[PDB]
Amino acid sequence: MDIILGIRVQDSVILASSKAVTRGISVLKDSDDKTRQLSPHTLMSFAGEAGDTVQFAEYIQANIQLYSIREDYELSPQAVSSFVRQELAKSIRSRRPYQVNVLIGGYDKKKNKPELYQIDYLGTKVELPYGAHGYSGFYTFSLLDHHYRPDMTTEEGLDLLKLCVQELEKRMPMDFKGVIVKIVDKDGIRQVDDF
Amino acid sequence: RNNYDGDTVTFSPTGRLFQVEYALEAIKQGSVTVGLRSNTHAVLVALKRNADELSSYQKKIIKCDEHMGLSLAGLAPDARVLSNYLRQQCNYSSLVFNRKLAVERAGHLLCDKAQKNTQSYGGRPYGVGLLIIGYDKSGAHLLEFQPSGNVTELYGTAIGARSQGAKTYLERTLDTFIKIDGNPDELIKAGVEAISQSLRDESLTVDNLSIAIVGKDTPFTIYDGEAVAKYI
Amino acid sequence: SEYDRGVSTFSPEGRLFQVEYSLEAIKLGSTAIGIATKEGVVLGVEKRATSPLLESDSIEKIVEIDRHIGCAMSGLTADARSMIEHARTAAVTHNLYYDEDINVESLTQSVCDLALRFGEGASGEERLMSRPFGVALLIAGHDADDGYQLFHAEPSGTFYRYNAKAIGSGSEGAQAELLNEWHSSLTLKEAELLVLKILKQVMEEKLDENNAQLSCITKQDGFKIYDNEKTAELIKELKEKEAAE
Amino acid sequence: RYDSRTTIFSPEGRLYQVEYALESISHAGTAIGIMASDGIVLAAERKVTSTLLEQDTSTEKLYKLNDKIAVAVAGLTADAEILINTARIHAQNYLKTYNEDIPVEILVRRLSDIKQGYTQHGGLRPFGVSFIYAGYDDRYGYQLYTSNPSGNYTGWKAISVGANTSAAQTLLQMDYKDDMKVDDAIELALKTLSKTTDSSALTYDRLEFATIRKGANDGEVYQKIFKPQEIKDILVKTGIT
Amino acid sequence: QFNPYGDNGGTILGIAGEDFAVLAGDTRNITDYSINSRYEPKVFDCGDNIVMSANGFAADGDALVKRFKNSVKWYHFDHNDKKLSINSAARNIQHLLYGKRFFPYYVHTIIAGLDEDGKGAVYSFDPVGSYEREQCRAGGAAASLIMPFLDNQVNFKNQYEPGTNGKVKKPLKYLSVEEVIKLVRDSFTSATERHIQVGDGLEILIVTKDGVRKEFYELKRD
Amino acid sequence: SDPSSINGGIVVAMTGKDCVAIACDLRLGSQSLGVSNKFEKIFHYGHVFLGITGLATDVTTLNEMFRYKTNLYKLKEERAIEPETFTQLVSSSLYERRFGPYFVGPVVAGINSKSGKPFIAGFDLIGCIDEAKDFIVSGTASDQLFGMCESLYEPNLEPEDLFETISQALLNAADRDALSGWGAVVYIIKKDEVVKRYLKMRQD
Amino acid sequence: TTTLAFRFQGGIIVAVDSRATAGNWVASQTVKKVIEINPFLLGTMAGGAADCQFWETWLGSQCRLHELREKERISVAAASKILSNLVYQYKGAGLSMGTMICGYTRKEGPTIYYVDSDGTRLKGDIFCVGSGQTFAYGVLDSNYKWDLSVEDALYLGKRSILAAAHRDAYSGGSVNLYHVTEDGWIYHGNHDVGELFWKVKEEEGSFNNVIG
Repeated sequence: MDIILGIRVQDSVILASSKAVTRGISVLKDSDDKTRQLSPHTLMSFAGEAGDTVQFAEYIQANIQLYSIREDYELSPQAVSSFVRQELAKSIRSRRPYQVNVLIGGYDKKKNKPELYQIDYLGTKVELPYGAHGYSGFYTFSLLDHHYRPDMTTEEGLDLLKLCVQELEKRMPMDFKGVIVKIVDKDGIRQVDDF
Repeated sequence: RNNYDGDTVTFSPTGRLFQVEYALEAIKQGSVTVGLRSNTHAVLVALKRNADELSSYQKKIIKCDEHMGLSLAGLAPDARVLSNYLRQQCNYSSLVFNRKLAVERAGHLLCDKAQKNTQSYGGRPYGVGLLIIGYDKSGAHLLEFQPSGNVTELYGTAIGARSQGAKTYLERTLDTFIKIDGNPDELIKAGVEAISQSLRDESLTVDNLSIAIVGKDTPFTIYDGEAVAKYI
Repeated sequence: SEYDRGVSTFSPEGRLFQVEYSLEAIKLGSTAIGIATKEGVVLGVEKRATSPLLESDSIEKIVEIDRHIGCAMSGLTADARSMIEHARTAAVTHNLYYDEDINVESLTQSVCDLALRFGEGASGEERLMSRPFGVALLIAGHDADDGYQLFHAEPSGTFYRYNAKAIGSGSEGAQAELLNEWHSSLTLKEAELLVLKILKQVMEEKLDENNAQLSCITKQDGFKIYDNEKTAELIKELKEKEAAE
Repeated sequence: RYDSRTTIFSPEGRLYQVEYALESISHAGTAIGIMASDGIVLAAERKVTSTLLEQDTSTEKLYKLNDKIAVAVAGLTADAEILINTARIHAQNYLKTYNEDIPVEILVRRLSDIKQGYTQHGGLRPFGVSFIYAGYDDRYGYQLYTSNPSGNYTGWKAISVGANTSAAQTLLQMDYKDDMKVDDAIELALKTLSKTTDSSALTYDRLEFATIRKGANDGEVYQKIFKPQEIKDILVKTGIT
Repeated sequence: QFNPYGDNGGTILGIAGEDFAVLAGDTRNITDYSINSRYEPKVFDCGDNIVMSANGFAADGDALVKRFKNSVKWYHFDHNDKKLSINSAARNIQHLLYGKRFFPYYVHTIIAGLDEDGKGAVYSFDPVGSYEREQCRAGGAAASLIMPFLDNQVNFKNQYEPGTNGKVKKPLKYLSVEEVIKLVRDSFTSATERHIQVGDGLEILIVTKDGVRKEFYELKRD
Repeated sequence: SDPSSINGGIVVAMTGKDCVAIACDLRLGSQSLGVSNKFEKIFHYGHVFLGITGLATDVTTLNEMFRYKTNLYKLKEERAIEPETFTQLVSSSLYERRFGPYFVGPVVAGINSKSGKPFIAGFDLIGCIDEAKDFIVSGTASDQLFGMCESLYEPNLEPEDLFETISQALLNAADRDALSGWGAVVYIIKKDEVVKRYLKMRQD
Repeated sequence: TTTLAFRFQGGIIVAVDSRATAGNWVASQTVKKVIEINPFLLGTMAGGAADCQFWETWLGSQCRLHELREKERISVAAASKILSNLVYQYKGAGLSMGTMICGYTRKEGPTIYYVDSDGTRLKGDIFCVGSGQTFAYGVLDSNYKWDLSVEDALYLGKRSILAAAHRDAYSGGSVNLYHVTEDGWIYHGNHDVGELFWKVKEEEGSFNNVIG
């Protein structure tokens, strides 16, 4: 329960996140927002431990917004991804944890390349253009990379992602109630419907 | 010199401080109260002040406990910090030891608290006198607390403006009120006579009288209006 | 000398001169009048205008401290900001603890307890606020156990209850006039036109509503701050009444 | 007088204390940073000298705070040491936190808040120091600023502080060529340094110099404090030696 | 190791009258299968129409009772001799208990007493905070016993009227001081015979608008 | 066992004769899941190379940590940090936390410039001086490597000889370990020249 | 406990039980399980009895303090989010929270937020919270209509309490109805589950296990 997906195409980063949230044996709603925009061109999808996702998401969103606003020009996806990772790395050595895994998919304007990073719940920043966490990455490390053509476009990546989702429902006893797919590009961030 | 008119941490050539001396001044500009006591009762009679005739007059009696109470003459700001402190101690004695705090014992705690501010260079030193009554195991007692911290057990005393005539009422009639016991009525009347003389170029009115009484048979009660137009 | 420098130095009166000076701050401030009746308490204020650009109807000088408590003020707004934020917390905290209205008298005690801080520390009072408060408030409300009560919270001493009290620049002439014109036979409506009658006399400007603001404490109504139209109407009734007599 | 604590104000609505820190600069050495599109030069002048003074194997008014940003000093040197160490610590926090080098605008901005903080809070001195910041960030390229002893910053393409700022400034803005070059920065600086200084023959053991370049050994920035014999080469071109 | 918590038993019963209020309790205190006391009740006088019994553990109660009493005193001081009414007293108590949801207590407090409406009210508490307004609440060990009986005869609930065969219910009937007294006498007696933590005596304080009255009824020593 | 055992990964450094090699695998895994096939475990502050094994967080976090301290050292003294002096530092810094100790097994290697002598040193959770002039191996396949490196080591070797020895070592030992492998990279510090030679090996 | 709530066009219907259970005994059969936060906001009491009561009135202190400070009516969103911050601090202290903050304002439409003690703020339209929240969902989801009348919306929440009460082991008592309009909660009276069950059995033709 709780999956986050990521693909880097050669002009966009496409993050997907489940609409489902389960506390107890109860699905609380079939529409739940589980992805937040850190700034208007960098998006964090997030999943992880019970109610830590909510506290941590708003905490991280607020800091990136402060630094974007402070500098008076939005920070690179490279600056953003170390910072989030470093909060987590302090927390597991502190007396209170947060164990929230996240993906940063930004469009870097600084050097003009899309950038997908994989940030662990542990608090490990590594760059990967097919990253994924929890139980998703057990199925989509292999699915993305089998079909993966070394150059990619927004069109190509979306059909391959939809397919990925279609496997997950089938081989997990889970329900994600579809996934919302928000596309990160040089024109900002937008919602586009998918399976 | 009067280089000492600023320092409260530095002795004046007389061996005093001027600050402690000025604090006695504050009492003089302060509002009159007359104390007196007997073995089985103690009474505080105090003058309420007003600035005009649309004022509904200043409380000069603060109930500290249901068996102890105080009155003031001098700085009302300083009177507040010490009233807070004083209730905190009487409640402490009823909490831990199921005990009434003796009049005399309370007074020794207040003493350290005056002289702390004398020792320090921080916050105001005190400038109000408190006339304290209580009734404990050792019957009614009357202390005169000074802003120095000197606590003096008397049969009658007075502080505030024009308080030298209250001492003259009390000296003459010192023995009259030792002999009266068990009559709250008599002891109340004696303070009222007392504070007419104290005052000059004033007269008493009904709502200028606030009489506070505790004894061995009388609970701590404050009389106002029709309960003090019987002794004017 | 060494008397006006220091909060721990008394003078030959046995007083601080820190405390003295803060009275004169209130007299600097604009005129504010409160008049108690048994129908509700009426809180009127003065504002000033020296510019046609000054919006004086878009900032406050009568403020709500609870849901039946209002206050008028005079003096610096800096000293007032600390005082009213404080006084907001006291009423709010009361509803938490008991689930009952705050009484009028006890709200007064709390405001004068802040007032006490003039320095840095003391035994039995930590002081963190390092000057005199150059603001007073008229504190008006309703408890049920008395009635309507009107108090003056003094920054320099303890609190004095009044039945009608004026503060500010024009406080002096207002006080004489209230003795000869406050009475227990005077209804809610009369209370409004009384405040405006005194208000103009010590104003150095014409009686108009862009320099005025009335309010009432009616428990039935909750604390109501008035509209501009109601006040404008009443300036007109005041002048027609006095035109004829 | 107003002199007792910094918690007071003079009738100009400033403080006399700020004026006293100002004056501290104009009894120290002279300092000049000239920016060009092709590199920024930092230069300082020594305010003590002897022949039994070690100054040929050392510098004292030139510190690199990270390998992309350098500073020059004018003011008392006793004041300087504390705040250099703090700027450098702030840089390595930036490096640790964000995985990249600090912008010029922040690093200076922080330092400026800290100076003002000692004015703002307590009876503690203002620190009478003017630092010339010459930096690189890949957001506004080369950036030249200086920091006031009052604690504010203003951007630049050339600036002089130190002793005889006014005299120096008129001379710098006269000979400023609009594209500019790092080689012309280096050339201009020696000429301007000479006339303010009270020696008629400026010399390399009397010189501190650093030139910053990314225009040769591109794709990376290399900052070089010059060695004494190199300083001698550039002096020979300006015809001083 | 240590555990700081334990029991001492007792059983209490508050009922709100229409012009009266009662609060009652057994004189037995216990530790394991001994009897600590045969003549100590836990209904205590606090004044201003407040009788309070914190029945559970004796240690938890004996602390709260004093601290509450002290809070009543600081009402008079701050608020210049105004009554802290019974309803308002209830929010206070809840907040003290919440004070010690960080060191937890093990008492069912009931206060009982007279309102400003001339009609009684029973407010009954959780040992960690919250309260609700009740008509009948039994607290204490033998709480389970005393409630099926209280519902039947003080709210007339799970009862019906003949001749309609449960298609009319038995309505509320005006409760009287004599009616609850008799009820209280047999309720605590039934308790004696079928529970073993209640025994020896009965101490009932009665709250009216004309003072506090004591009425004592002895119980069996079984 | 420890967290260092769950994540794994190997860094092995070795000495020849006026040279060092320090090499690593490209596997980062977080338990059973393989995470990156390309995360290099070699980092450097001047000429001193720091490998890091253990849990994935402490690989990134300690790197930031030791960077911070070598940068203040470099600027103030105007020289490069030395491997002889960095060994002192690693052991105290990790020891600072003992009640929250970092779960890693570093390897330090570099060549001193104040004599040209080759230095390698080994550490554990809170680090100790472990001196070698032979090899220091670390990780979840360290017990395999300790013997593999001893077996192939012949004392006193060329810069070109040392490549061969560390490559054959890594090649089989990483492969025959669960939690290790998935590519490798070899840094041969010849003296002050560093050549980087990627090992073609299978994906583990 | 079964508490439930759902938005409709004409406002929000909040239907609750009254049954309090402690052990296999019944603690009370009268306890209002709606805390009235202020005259526009209702919260609910499920989870810990103590927690929900104190923090929601405390919540009421923040609501009152906000109106006094800025003289603007609080947002539904402002209150929930603040209870999200507050419960997280006291996380790890045995705290509980199972409250739905509901209100309908002129600047936000009807809105309901779920707050959980784990720091969770969850957006929805239909929520149910308690032990017996599950039973509350089954009936209510399937007969849910946004376009629905007040008299009928009321009927729907009532019936959600009646079926949930019946088949759960910790619920019943009485059915307390509150409808939040733009002018706040309006009480709609107290309906005992006991009698009520029988009239509804006939009307619908449901609950086919008992004949009285």
